[PDB]
Amino acid sequence: MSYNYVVTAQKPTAVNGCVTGHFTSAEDLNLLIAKNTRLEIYVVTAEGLRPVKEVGMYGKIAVMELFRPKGESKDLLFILTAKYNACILEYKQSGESIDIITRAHGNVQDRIGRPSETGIIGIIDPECRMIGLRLYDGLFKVIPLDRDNKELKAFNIRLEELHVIDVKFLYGCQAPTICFVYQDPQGRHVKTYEVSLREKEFNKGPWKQENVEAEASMVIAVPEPFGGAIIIGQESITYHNGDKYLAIAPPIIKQSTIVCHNRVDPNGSRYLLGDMEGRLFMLLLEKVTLKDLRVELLGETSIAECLTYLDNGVVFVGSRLGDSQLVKLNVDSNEQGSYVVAMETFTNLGPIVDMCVVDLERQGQGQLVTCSGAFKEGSLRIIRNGKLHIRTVPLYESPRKICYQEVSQCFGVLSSRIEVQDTSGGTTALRPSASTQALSSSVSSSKLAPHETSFGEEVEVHNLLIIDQHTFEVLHAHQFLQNEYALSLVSCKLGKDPNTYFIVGTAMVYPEEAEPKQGRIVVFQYSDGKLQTVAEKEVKGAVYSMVEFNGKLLASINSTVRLYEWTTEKELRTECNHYNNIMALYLKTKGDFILVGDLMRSVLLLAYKPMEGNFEEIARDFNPNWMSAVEILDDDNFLGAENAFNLFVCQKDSAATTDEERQHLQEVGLFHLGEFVNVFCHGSLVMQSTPTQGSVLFGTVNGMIGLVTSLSESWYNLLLDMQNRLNKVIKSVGKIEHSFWRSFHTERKTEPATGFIDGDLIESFLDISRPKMQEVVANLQYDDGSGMKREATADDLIKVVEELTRIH
Amino acid sequence: SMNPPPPETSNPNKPKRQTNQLQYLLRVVLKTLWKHQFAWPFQQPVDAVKLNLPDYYKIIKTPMDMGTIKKRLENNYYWNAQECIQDFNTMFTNCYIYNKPGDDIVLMAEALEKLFLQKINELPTEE
Amino acid sequence: PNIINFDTSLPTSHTYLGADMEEFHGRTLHDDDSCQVIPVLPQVMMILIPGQTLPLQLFHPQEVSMVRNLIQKDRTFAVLAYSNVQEREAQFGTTAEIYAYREEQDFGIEIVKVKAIGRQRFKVLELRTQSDGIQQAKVQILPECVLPSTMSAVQLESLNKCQIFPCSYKWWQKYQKRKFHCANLTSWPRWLYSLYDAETLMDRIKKQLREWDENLKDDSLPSNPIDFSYRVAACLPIDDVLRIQLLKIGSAIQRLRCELDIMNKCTSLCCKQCQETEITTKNEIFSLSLCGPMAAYVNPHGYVHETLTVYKACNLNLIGRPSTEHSWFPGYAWTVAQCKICASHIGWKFTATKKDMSPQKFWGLTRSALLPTIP
Ligand SMILES: Cc1sc2c(c1C)C(c1ccc(Cl)cc1)=N[C@@H](CC(=O)NCCCCCCCCNC(=O)COc1cccc3c1C(=O)N([C@H]1CCC(=O)NC1=O)C3=O)c1nnc(C)n1-2
Ligand SMILES: [Zn+2]
Repeated sequence: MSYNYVVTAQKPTAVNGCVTGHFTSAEDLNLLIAKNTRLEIYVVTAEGLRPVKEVGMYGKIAVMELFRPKGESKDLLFILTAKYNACILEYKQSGESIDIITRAHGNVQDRIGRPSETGIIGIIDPECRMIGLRLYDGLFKVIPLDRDNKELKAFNIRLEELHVIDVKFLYGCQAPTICFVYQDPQGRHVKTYEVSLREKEFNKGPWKQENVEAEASMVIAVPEPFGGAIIIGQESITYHNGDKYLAIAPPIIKQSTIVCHNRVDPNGSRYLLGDMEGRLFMLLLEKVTLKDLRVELLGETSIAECLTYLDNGVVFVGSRLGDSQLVKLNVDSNEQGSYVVAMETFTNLGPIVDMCVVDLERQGQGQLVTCSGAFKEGSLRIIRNGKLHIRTVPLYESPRKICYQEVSQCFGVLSSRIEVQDTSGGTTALRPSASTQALSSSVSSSKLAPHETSFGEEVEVHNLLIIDQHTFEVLHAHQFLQNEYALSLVSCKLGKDPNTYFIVGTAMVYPEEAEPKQGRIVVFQYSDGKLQTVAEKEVKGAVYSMVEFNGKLLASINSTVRLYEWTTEKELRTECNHYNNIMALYLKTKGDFILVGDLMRSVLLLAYKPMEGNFEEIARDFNPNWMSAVEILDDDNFLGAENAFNLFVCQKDSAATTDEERQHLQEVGLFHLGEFVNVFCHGSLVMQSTPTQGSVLFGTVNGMIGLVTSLSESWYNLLLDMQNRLNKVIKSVGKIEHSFWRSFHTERKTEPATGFIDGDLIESFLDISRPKMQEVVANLQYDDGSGMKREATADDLIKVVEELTRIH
Repeated sequence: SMNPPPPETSNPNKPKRQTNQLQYLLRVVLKTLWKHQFAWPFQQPVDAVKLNLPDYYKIIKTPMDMGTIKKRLENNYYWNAQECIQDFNTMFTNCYIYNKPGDDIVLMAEALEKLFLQKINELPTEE
Repeated sequence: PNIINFDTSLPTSHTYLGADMEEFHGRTLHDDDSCQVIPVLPQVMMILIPGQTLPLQLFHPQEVSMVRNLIQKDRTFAVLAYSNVQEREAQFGTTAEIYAYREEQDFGIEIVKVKAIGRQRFKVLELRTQSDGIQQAKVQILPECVLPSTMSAVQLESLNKCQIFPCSYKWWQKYQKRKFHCANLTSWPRWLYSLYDAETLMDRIKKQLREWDENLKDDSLPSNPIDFSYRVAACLPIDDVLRIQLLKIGSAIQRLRCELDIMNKCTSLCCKQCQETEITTKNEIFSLSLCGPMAAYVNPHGYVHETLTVYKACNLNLIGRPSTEHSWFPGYAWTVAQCKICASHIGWKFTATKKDMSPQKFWGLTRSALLPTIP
């Protein structure tokens, strides 16, 4: 009943994992990168990287490790998905054809078990004796790496330590040995076990348990001749190996928390470390046994999600908060004291927290301006089709919202920067960002806090940036009040006022107040290069959302939805209120229809009654699940994104049959996207007799961008059957069922995808050979548009899929 | 309409005495039924005004309750045990008459009457 | 206010129900979403909450036979949450498992006294009254929706090693800053996700409850959010419609949020019949029993009252003399209390018999007669 079509306009750019090995050939140095639902395989060259194979999988890559069992010429690739699809793959090339064959595959999901807090952990024993999976608390899954286990059968071993932080397979052990950091009421400890395949059980470890740092988080398996394990916390780097115990506490690592590591030298002499602030350190092990540990600050890179050393001092830095990097490590530091020189920068749009569509250059040619990244990696991204040209405007602070004002030829962007407590009294920024380097800046004037400050703790400073549309210079940066958080942003005209204003909703956030009880609605006018505050209104709560509503202002304040009218005296006058059973986080509009949304998937549809001056509840639905973004497709369809990377679509029945049933929103569409949608907005990037109606672009966390549109019943049926016939013929990497991948999957329920057409699967029809096309179209006759049953050939569907691709 | 006066409990012209059966009926029977769980509706005359039962004293021509019987025993109103036994039975019979079989209060009255009868079989001979 | 030397274990025991009952240690739990055919007790009119102790006294022969049949079987009956009490309409309900029973002889009639406890919520699929007059209910077990951490879908893998944690406001600031860091990847800040975190809501409820019961949360209050939310709901003095709306909630997060919103808004307790006569305030609430300030007790006639213990009460008339017969709180004598304006029964005034007891007097107000009110 939904009849919807969702397609990917930009593949995920964020990097969540990267490894190096010998996957394509025993002589080649291969770099493997994971981008959620993408796997990229390059060959490391003296120049840089040479792309050899990019594939897509029907899952979210959570574990990616290379290993070579004795008896194989080159490395094999182990991959686990978010839905617990495990697979072992091998690279195969003959001439020009490149195929990623599946050596083994299987679902490793248990019938019962609580998914743990540290998430999925996957390790491989050095001698390729087993694969250890850590998915549920108190259970260690073991997949023995025999030549007969093509189904990847596994067995569980009970864990007395229920809260495991990290675990690694140790080197140089007669039996496969795991070393892990756990926490109990006594504190955090490190402990070793041996995995017995004969008994399928645990045996006492090589060295006894030790009490470690309270924030010991990372475990590194040091290879031979060293052996042992390195434990990294927030203040100390320790090393354990039987009788060997060596701890250091370098203060240079106390500033930020180290979150990733990578081995440089094959023997474990040097390691790379990356903290949350993007700093890159070098951990050096001094020699048969270890002599000492040393930490040297190499420099600053992008906020690294993963690191990998290539060769000749070239390091790849995979980032999810910003652009990924290829950097060079020199022996001698430069004039500023950094050993790091950037060689190449790869664009990453993630995370996209907000976006808008503007006809910047040519009229009718839509372009997408997005707020991307966070902290020093934050930026604006301008995307237009040519595949996609992208311009980057670095902000060095965290952008949150954005809107376009045509009459002023500029954008309004909400942003936030981190500062630390001054030595005397006040705050100080860590780096110069967009808010501190504007051509003109101002702060709000108070018109409305015990236990002040602390010792150098972080505080957020929120600003409204007026940014030129042609040059993207920060024309103005208005700072908000102390302890004021900016939530909503709107550019519109109101009432009989011809001036266009920037309207911002805020909230007074204090640590003692769990829920804000104080907020502002501020109305600025930008003109002549300076921002002036036109209006200020105080509200008793947080302004979570604002929407221009037929020349009026619709604003959500906590659990209330209020309508303001713009008076002749240029003030905000309340017209009506609606007090809801939920706090209105999401507000969308269409005509007189208002869509109110809660974080736990509580949906409400109201209507504004003009002749009465009040709101009226039209419908509602209360199915609890973590939401993320909502949108109105048409008068009767409401699209949303929720928990576990899923999309859904609800319907109403205006006429209907029973007043008790007219108030219910029927769940008519479900789909598993694999991305965490952060923003919906109507618009398209194609130049403006089409099988699709409407166009809603959505931006996600991993940088992926998608498009959703509506279909007719005949088109939806034809495309669903096309999907079935294409799944019957297309070979999947890892042999994962497309229906299983697209199934609405939370750990509480799994249903098949309904009312949604996977646009990518239908577009893959043009990339298969003509015989497979004739296979798919064979014995079709599912066309019920004329009234009977029209036959279909390969060329008809080729043209259909070409017209469907021409929408993005 | 309004409630009638309660039954009389003392008469100075009436002779008083302490027979063994009546002192047993006071110290044992009425004490056993009075502390019982279901006793409270019978511890005082039916307040037909507060209970909104305008037909109660039109149907019940001989009202009786355990409070009246207690006061009659304490004031040595009874000359013999049969008087007090008949008062108890009049109370129970009135309760059965005005109400309907199976009503909660009918079951409570049946319980109290069963306890009364099993206590009354142990009536001692006079001194 | 004052201090107390009462021993709060005696109220929970329901000692007024006779000698030591035959107690059961077994437990029967039905699988989620499964359908069961459960008998319904006729005279039960309470909206039972899981975990709430329910005492009953049954002397109708039909009720006694049904209770015997239940004792010989799985010891579970259905308590319908009536939306319309007069026409016996029920869409939701809660199962109750008998854990103690006692048939009393040397009594005028055969009477059975029972202590049960609510177990699982359920939806009423079908109600059919048998030829015996007793009715059975085809019933669907409603599951407990436990949702994962709101940051589980947005968690960075590199930060997975920091999601396990080793002046309370500073500790909670650090907790919020560390657990909800990845919130910067979404359209919402950290303090918003704190409003849907089970532990934060539980701590705020723990403060608002420390107001009433002086028992430390180290043992008396559960750690599981579902058990905690049900324990809180069982002792919240609200009207039947609010209680049904709270019973319809499946997610413990929404339940805790609704309970906190009630505790923050609701301040006065007025007469339900008057709607305009203040009886007490949230500040005079105090717990005389382990189960909290409010608990279900049974009178000598099978009627069930959810009594809430408060230190002071206003606008009440006292009817009759104090009595210790069938006292729910041993050592205290009760006195009927009516509203000063409409004369409706609000509860009882309990007064101590020994001059050494503390408190010397308090008020037990029945929930069915109260109405929450916000100024
Ligand atoms: C005075 C009389 S005379 C008399 C009747 C009465 C009430 C009846 C009748 C009907 C039903 C029952 Cl059950 C009993 C009696 N019926 C009429 C005919 C008639 O009009 N019937 C209509 C239905 C009336 C229902 C009215 C039902 C009663 C209403 N109150 C309660 O039940 C609750 O209050 C009580 C009562 C007693 C003891 C306690 C409580 C209580 O709250 N607590 C608490 C205190 C605190 C604590 O710590 N512990 C506790 O336990 C008690 O201890 C008729 N016929 N013949 C006769 C004779 N009667
Ligand atoms: Zn009243």
